[PDB]
Amino acid sequence: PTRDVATSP
Amino acid sequence: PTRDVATSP
Amino acid sequence: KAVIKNADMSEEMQQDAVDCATQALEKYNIEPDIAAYIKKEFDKKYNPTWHCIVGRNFGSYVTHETRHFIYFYLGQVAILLFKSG
Amino acid sequence: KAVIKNADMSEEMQQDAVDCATQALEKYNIEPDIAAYIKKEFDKKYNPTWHCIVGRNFGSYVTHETRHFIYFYLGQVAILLFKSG
Repeated sequence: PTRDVATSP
Repeated sequence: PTRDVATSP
Repeated sequence: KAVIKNADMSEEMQQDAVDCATQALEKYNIEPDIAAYIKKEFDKKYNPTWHCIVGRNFGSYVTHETRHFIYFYLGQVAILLFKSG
Repeated sequence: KAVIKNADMSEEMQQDAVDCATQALEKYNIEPDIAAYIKKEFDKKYNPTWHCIVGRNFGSYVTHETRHFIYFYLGQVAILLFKSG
């Protein structure tokens, strides 16, 4: 049960 | 097998 | 005041996050203290293991349990709260 | 130019971390592209699941597998690399 995500400023 | 750690800028 | 950038998390768990982060700012000044306060409520309320990043300028690449990630702005502060492990 | 503030990992995995951040900076500008490059390398090299924050101003409170966490400055940024899940 998993996801890869990027966050940006 | 875990540790809680804080980081400061 | 809250601005949700990105999320994969029930709309009410999200409100919860933001309430928590509002509390955190009423109580704490410096990033590490805010983060540790948010993280601990969520391990407590929604089980471990959660992780919170608080700051005015960072990027990230993380892996989170499906349906447990929120990234938002609460003024000039950006909060990342997700669960992994 | 690496400066290792805090860590809980083998001195040899710290070097690796830094070499990987170094490579990351030779080919990326954008904080989330840097983070992801590093995160995916450590998943490859040391198995999942890693998380990486790249930022000029942040703090955090996270949980990590014992012996698998590092926070350091390289260039004009602070890197947090740790494994959890």
